[PDB]
Amino acid sequence: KAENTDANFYVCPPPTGATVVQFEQPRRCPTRPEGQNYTEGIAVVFKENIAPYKFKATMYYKDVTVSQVWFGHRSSQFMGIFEDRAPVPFEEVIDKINAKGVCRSTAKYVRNNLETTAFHRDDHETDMELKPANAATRTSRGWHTTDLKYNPSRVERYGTTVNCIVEEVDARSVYPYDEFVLATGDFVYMSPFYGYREGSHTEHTSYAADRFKQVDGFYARDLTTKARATAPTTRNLLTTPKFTVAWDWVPKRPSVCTMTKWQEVDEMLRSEYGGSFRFSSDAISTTFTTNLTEYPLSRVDLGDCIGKDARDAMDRIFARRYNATHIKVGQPQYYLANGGFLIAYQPLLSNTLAHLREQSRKSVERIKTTSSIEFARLQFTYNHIQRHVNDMLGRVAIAWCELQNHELTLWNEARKLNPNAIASVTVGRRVSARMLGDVMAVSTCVPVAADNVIVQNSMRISSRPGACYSRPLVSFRYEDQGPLVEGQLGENNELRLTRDAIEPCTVGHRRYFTFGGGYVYFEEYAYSHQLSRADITTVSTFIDLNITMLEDHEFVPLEVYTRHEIKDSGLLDYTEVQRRNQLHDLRFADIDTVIHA
Amino acid sequence: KAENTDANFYVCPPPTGATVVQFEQPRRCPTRPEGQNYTEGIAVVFKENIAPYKFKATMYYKDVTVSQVWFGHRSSQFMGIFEDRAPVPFEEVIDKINAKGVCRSTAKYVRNNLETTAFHRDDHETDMELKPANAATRTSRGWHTTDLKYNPSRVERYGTTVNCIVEEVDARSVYPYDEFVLATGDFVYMSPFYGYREGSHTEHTSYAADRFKQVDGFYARDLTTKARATAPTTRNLLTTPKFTVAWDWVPKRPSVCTMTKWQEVDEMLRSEYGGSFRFSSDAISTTFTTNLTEYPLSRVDLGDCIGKDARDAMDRIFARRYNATHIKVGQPQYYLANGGFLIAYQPLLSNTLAHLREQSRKSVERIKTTSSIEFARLQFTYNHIQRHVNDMLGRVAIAWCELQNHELTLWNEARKLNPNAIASVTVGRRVSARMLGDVMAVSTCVPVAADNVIVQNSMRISSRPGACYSRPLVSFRYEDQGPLVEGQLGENNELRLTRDAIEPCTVGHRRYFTFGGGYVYFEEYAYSHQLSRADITTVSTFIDLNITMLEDHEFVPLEVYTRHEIKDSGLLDYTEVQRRNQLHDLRFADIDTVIHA
Amino acid sequence: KAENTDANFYVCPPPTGATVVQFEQPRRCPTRPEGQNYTEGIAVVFKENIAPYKFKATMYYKDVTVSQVWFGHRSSQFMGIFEDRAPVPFEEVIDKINAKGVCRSTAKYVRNNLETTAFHRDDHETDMELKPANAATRTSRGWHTTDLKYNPSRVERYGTTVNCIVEEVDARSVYPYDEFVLATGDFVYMSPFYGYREGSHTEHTSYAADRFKQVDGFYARDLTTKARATAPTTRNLLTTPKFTVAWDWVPKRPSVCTMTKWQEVDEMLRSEYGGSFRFSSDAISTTFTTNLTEYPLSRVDLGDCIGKDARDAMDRIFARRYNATHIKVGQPQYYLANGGFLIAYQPLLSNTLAHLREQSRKSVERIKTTSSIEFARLQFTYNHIQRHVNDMLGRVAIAWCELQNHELTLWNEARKLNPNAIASVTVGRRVSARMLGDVMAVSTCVPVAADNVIVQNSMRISSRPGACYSRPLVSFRYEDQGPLVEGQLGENNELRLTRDAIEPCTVGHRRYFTFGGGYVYFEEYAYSHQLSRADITTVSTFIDLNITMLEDHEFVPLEVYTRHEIKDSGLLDYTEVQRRNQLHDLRFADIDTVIHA
Ligand SMILES: *[C@@H]1O[C@H](CO)[C@@H](O[C@@H]2O[C@H](CO)[C@@H](O)[C@H](O)[C@H]2NC(C)=O)[C@H](O)[C@H]1NC(C)=O
Ligand SMILES: *[C@@H]1O[C@H](CO)[C@@H](O[C@@H]2O[C@H](CO)[C@@H](O)[C@H](O)[C@H]2NC(C)=O)[C@H](O)[C@H]1NC(C)=O
Ligand SMILES: *[C@@H]1O[C@H](CO)[C@@H](O[C@@H]2O[C@H](CO)[C@@H](O)[C@H](O)[C@H]2NC(C)=O)[C@H](O)[C@H]1NC(C)=O
Ligand SMILES: *[C@@H]1O[C@H](CO)[C@@H](O)[C@H](O)[C@H]1NC(C)=O
Ligand SMILES: *[C@@H]1O[C@H](CO)[C@@H](O)[C@H](O)[C@H]1NC(C)=O
Ligand SMILES: *[C@@H]1O[C@H](CO)[C@@H](O)[C@H](O)[C@H]1NC(C)=O
Ligand SMILES: *[C@@H]1O[C@H](CO)[C@@H](O)[C@H](O)[C@H]1NC(C)=O
Ligand SMILES: *[C@@H]1O[C@H](CO)[C@@H](O)[C@H](O)[C@H]1NC(C)=O
Ligand SMILES: *[C@@H]1O[C@H](CO)[C@@H](O)[C@H](O)[C@H]1NC(C)=O
Repeated sequence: KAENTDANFYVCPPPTGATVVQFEQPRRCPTRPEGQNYTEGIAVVFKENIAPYKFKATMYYKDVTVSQVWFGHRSSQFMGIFEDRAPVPFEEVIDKINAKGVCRSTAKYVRNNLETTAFHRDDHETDMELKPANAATRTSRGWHTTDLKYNPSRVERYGTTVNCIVEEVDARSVYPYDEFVLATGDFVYMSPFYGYREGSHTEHTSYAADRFKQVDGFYARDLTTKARATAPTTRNLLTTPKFTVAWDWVPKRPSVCTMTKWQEVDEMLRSEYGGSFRFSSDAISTTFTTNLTEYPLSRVDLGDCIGKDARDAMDRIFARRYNATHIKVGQPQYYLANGGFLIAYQPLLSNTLAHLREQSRKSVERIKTTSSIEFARLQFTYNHIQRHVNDMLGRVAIAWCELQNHELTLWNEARKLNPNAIASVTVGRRVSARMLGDVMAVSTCVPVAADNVIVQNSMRISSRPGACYSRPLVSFRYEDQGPLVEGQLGENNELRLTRDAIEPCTVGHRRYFTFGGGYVYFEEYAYSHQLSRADITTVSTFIDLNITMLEDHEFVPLEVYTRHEIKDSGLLDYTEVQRRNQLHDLRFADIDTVIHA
Repeated sequence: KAENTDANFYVCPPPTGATVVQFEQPRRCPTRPEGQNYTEGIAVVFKENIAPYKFKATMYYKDVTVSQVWFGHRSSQFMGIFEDRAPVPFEEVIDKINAKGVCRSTAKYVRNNLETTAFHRDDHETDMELKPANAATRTSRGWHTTDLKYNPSRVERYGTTVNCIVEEVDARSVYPYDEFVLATGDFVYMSPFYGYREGSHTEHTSYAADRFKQVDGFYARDLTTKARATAPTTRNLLTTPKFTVAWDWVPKRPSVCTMTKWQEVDEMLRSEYGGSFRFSSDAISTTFTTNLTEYPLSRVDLGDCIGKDARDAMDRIFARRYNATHIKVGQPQYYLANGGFLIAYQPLLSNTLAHLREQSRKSVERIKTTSSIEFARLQFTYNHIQRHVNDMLGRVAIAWCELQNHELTLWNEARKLNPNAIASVTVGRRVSARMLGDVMAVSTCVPVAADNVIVQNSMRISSRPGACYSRPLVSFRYEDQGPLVEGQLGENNELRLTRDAIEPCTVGHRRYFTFGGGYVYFEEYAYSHQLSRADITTVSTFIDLNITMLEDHEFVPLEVYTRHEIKDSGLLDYTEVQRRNQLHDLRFADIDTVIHA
Repeated sequence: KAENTDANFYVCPPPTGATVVQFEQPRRCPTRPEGQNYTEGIAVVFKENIAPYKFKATMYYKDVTVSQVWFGHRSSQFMGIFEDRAPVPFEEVIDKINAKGVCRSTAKYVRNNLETTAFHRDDHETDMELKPANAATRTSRGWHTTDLKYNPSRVERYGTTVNCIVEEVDARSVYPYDEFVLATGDFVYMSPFYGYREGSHTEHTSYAADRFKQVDGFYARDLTTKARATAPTTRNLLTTPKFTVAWDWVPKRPSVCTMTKWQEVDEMLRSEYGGSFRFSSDAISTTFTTNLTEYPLSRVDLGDCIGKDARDAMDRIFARRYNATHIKVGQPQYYLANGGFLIAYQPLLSNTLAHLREQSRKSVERIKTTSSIEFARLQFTYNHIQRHVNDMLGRVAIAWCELQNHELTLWNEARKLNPNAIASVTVGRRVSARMLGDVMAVSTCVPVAADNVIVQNSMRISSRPGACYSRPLVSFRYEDQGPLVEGQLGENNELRLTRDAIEPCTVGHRRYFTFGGGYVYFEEYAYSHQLSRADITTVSTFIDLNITMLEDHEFVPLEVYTRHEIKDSGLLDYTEVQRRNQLHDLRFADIDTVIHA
């Protein structure tokens, strides 16, 4: 009896003609995409120039100090100090300071609608040469005359001081550059590019024309060294109510640029995909997307440095590598990418492939740029990855498809041998199978309880000596009480009624046979025992393939410096001060009490 | 003799019963995961409102200027100018400026604990109408009375000036909004929401109640246009020691919000995975993670705009697309993600699938947000990729497993034909193989030196004319001097002793046979020569599969603007100034010398 | 006739000896890389300390106020208020304020080169105790004496006020820490670490030595609480022209550090690849690249906290997990990664694997750090992904290669059965194939028009009763008028001339046969009809594999806060103010008009 019973039994007769089936034809294997045409080239990326136009100048003024003093016995107290900074008149700058490096001990200027005049020491005007300032770590240059305050003499009236001061400083002007400031925190409400030449008079000024002046062929005389006329300039000279500042007038457009060069890309591969271009600098790990057309520097505001810098850089680069390997291809091309980034691009071709497409590339505004260039480095990554995995996986499907094609060539010859099995496998269920011409006549098989099956001890034929069986005989019943059938066993638990599986008696006749969960054994055509597959050392026909799915992962908010670490980086907080300062009175004083008597 | 000897030889007899082996059964192929259920919906993302509460007001004050002058022959010098900014009294604002647009030529205010009174021109009080300020590019509005300083008349006392000034400015208050400032850099130590209505008196104030006032049904009269009563307001009026500022009192909570709307997401797919939710806006390329529960706006501080804005936006969006395709699903849902981001989410369902889960979603504090939203766009990416590669690779393993299943169906029939080979392959080593029942009796093969093997010139049988051999005869010896065996050759360098491979003599009898590194040839059962595989044009049975592993790549530190490019973007550096300014004295003066006589 | 004609026909004779071919040998399957050796360890990452050295001090000064008043009938006006802040002399700080908490009602100090003396109320010196300031929300502590300004008495001279003020404030010094400032916005041009001990005199000072002092064993007496001598200190005392500030002198190097601890990494796997190291904190999702050598803290400037903090942190961590599982491995190791990031790393080994490599790890400068740590989190990601996909795909190629190896074992036995087909498949074109020894004699097949082919109704043999054909007879012609050949049909549209495919007549003889686009049917060896494959329910032999390529995706510029949202976050804009302020005069005054008479 079927000891090992963790299986099902089947009985498969010759499958009646109907039904008949056919194998699926070879499938059309997919094709590798032609790929993606990339254009090798050099690129330069500009950015919204948030940097203020920087230049240098010179301040000329005098620190006037009028002091009143009250004299008492064995003591003295300041009664009211009046400090002011007054301009050094135009002529006093040209004829006095520049030429000789001197300055009047007197100050004459308009203040509060009147011609006030101050005399140092309250003594007749004496011209006094200038001397370098004192200890000044990390400070631009500066000179002056007076070094001591003047106070009234002993008694029981007033004293005026006049220190002609001149300082070299750093000036900072920002778009639209209609005005600028200094390192002293002093505003100057005139465009640094104001003047007369170049129609500079068009530029902005808040002052009367008589205040401003513009000296031509001006030879500055560097004090201290006393050196002079190193270079002639068109010295602009404005006279503020509090001082007189001057600087070398320079052209606007050439000196400024609303954009700043950010990156020099040696190889910026350019490709089209979806009505846009693709610039991927693998060197920097970045990818930009731009419309198909270019961008005229004409619509740009004061972006003169742009074209200038682009050319210089590119030509510079083309001379390091490409000058031998490749060759230029048309005039510079400019495209604008998302995030407000301007891309200067010059295509390249190696002699190996020795254009018209490059042609036909063609108020005022200004460009804004995103402080974050991550969306691009992201795109870059994704694409380079996606593109890869796709281009790769595709190759698989093809080979696979092709494999299944060749495999069929095998299934064809195979079905000839064991249709009953081959077909059963191709139908995913035990079925009777036989070849009816080129197609296959088939009819399902029938399940049989293993508990109802038992084998005969004899593989021999009492009625036919000399000859024996090739397969031991068996008996079974579908139902729990069903009739008993004299059918012989076939491969893989099939119950072949027709007992025509025979073979002449053989010497040294060992043989194992599939029998339920395990096998059955027979020595010399005589039964032996049943066993489990475990006993028989199993060998595999499969090519192993160990795979592991990519695990998850958490990306936590991570920052190098929180904005608060920045609001603190500022050594001085203008808000902290003014708050505490304008709160000073409230803390240490009462502003509501009135007194009288 | 075996000329081509870059190979090994084997002799395979009928493998003795022991040992016997079995093929590995079909393996259980993995199953596709049910997938990931995504919930379609609309979302809105708020952020820590770092923006200061912005509002407008009006300043009212007078620029008082007392000047002392010393008169000399042919000259005159200011002896001490005293400038001050004094408030314009309450009544003077309501009865004078508002109604008629005028202002007194006199200033009466408390300063340093006393009732000082200033008269413009030192002349009896005259009411003077106000006039718009002068040229003012990029400046809010402003008016005034006086336009010239008043100085003492010729001699050899003092002159007071009074310019009633009023300016429209921009006020800025920040959390907790207990106070605010102006564009003039003037602090006002009172909560902008202070007053009486709405229990505003609860709000913060550093001033006595008599200073502050709150006019009801106030009809402002726009100067210049002289238009008036366009709209009535509850004008708040505070009087600082230096001026009198006023503004329309407004409610707090409605006007402010500690959070600001950042992004309107049309489709924010929501899914659960690992006790958290998944909101992936594929449009923006971002993914947020939130706890399973919601977040009550109750724990929020003054976050009233939140719910308001969320509703407006969502309903707005639902009317563009979803209003036809989908339908709302319950009240708005709010979840908090990592990085301090608040997510407003409203689920959606198309009629095709026409909830309780949405239910059961349920001092004071404030939310902080990370300035970097990259950890999210990272997560988003990773997942969308990982999830893909996994979902894909899985499909492979399955198909593969299935392939190996079907493949077995072939290996079964195949072993019947060339067990000696099929098995040798399944054992990874040359072995003798024969079918013992359903299993396979096997016994390893034996290596034989090729240098010891030589073939016989004759494939014919001198003793048996008419008939010949199907395989030429050979001889060999295992050892270097071992006995010589009369065995015939079998397929693939097997040495079948039993010389029973025969065939009747055939006409036009060409035949090639595997012979060491190459082959051996025989014409008409008579030897010819040996050759190498090279000669025979080889054909492949393999389906090619060209693969390439993803190359490495370097991600270099890349920034659009270094923090230093920012510390410079600021036109004015409060630190640069105050340093140079407070260093001014050290550079151009001595503070250690004392004088007397 | 061939009704279904969407196919081609072929005639295949026994392929003449030439030409002959051979199958491709098994290919050498690739090997799994040994992998990547990772070193488990703990790490700590420092960063460019952009934070200013923070410490506390105390200001001591007096608010002197000299006021002149003009008296008139029924009125009075300030004629000129002179406000000044003067220092509280050294002795007055030690003997008066510290001990008793009092201060002189008089101020004696040098101003404008003279010994001015101020008396509160202009009355003989009286010592006045100090009292806490008034209402002060979010302000450090502060005390004072006077609380009211002093003004001249009724008439028709001057009044001086003296408010001894002392404030606790927050001091801020930045590299090189040669000077510092206060919360009052007051600069102090002396290195906070100046003094005498520790050779502090080396530090920077802009003042004469007599101004600065350094009290030893100083016991501060906390006012209000009047508590004293809680702790003795080396009180530094500098006396600026405007005040006298003091603070506890402390060592420099220990108190400061040009680097700040950023992240404590529990597990920072370290590995080598391409002459550099690999530190991947999977916890944070980050990867750093450093040279093979270390970095001496010797080249570091004032980076003392570094080693200190590194040790504390690490040892701390090693006591939470590793103390039991792993064991320390040598002294701390420091490497510098790109982006200016310093990595403190301590390797680890579990007892399971229980070093020399760790050894041999070995003016002044300072480190700069990138504000963006994304290039790293990028690298991290890419690698972890790339490495995965590679390590995975590889496994495929191998298994695949191996599969094709085993597959051959099948192709060998298969070709024996249907060479004509097997070979045709291996040649990618219909060819005649037969086994010539071990190789295969082959010769291409010939295409034949289907329109020229017709089958015979009889599968029977009139001349040979009892026996019949196994394959119906056919006729055809290559050319459009070519000769008619008596060849029988073979499998797959082959035209086997030799009509030797026979079989005895059979009962119930159904049979289908491939016939052009469809099939042909015969009942009892008598023709029936033709049909299309559609009729016959097709069954597949292929293992399906549904794949999908990863779709594209757009990464749009996305920012949490634009830099402009930051330029606004600042409650006060020093530029806005000074612009409007220094523009005040232009708006409400004329600076070009002169008057006289
Ligand atoms: C780059 O890819 C394009 C896109 O396919 C290729 O253009 C194809 O070229 C082949 C012939 O070489 C043909 O299919 C057509 O001429 C093109 N088809 C398409 C779809 O465009 C191109 O050949 C590739 N490489 C280069 C250098 O041109
Ligand atoms: C979404 O995925 C879940 C997770 O499997 C699915 O829920 C399963 O549904 C199937 C029957 O359709 C069964 O396995 C169980 O009902 C669920 N199993 C698990 C593991 O949850 C769900 O069907 C999927 N789709 C939808 C729209 O529900
Ligand atoms: C980590 O990977 C390296 C690199 O291969 C391994 O070193 C190899 O070890 C095997 C023997 O185990 C041999 O190929 C050589 O000794 C090494 N080859 C190379 C290329 O280096 C190492 O074994 C791996 N793991 C450990 C823990 O050592
Ligand atoms: C590019 O052109 C398209 C129209 O083709 C326009 O919609 C889009 O705004 C342009 N992009 C930029 C960056 O200006
Ligand atoms: C082209 O390349 C070479 C590389 O050595 C470079 O030195 C040179 O400047 C370039 N061309 C010439 C001849 O200048
Ligand atoms: C979410 O809830 C968990 C507990 O379930 C808590 O540990 C965690 O802090 C919460 N996250 C946020 C963002 O508050
Ligand atoms: C629904 O969608 C349509 C789209 O045309 C939109 O115009 C409409 O406002 C929505 N519903 C209605 C009827 O308002
Ligand atoms: C690391 O060392 C290499 C030379 O081996 C040098 O070129 C490079 O500048 C160094 N990197 C850093 C971060 O200093
Ligand atoms: C080692 O690990 C344990 C974990 O419980 C920790 O508590 C302990 O501090 C460590 N070692 C010891 C004994 O302190």
